Amino acid sequence: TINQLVDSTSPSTIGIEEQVADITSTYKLLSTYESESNSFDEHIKDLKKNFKQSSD
Amino acid sequence: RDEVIKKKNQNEYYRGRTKKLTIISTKEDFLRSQEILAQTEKSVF
Repeated sequence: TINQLVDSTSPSTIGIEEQVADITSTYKLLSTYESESNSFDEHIKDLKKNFKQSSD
Repeated sequence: RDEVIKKKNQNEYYRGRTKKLTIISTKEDFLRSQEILAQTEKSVF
């Protein structure tokens, strides 16, 4: 999307700052979701280890 | 991306307004009339 955004956008036309900012927020949100899932998996691993130790 | 390729092709309507295009006749037509002005009279007729 970045490459094609450079490819298409007319350098004489301004108004891409809002597009880039919105996709910036979107990608930060998506990276946040990925990080949430990563920490969720890490918490799952630690929780599983602790639960197994306590149950045993 | 597909529309990117299409719009790059539309920039290659560079030939689209460049290759298709005024004064070649204009420069020469002057020479045609200027040469023919000395050639030519209704008063004589």
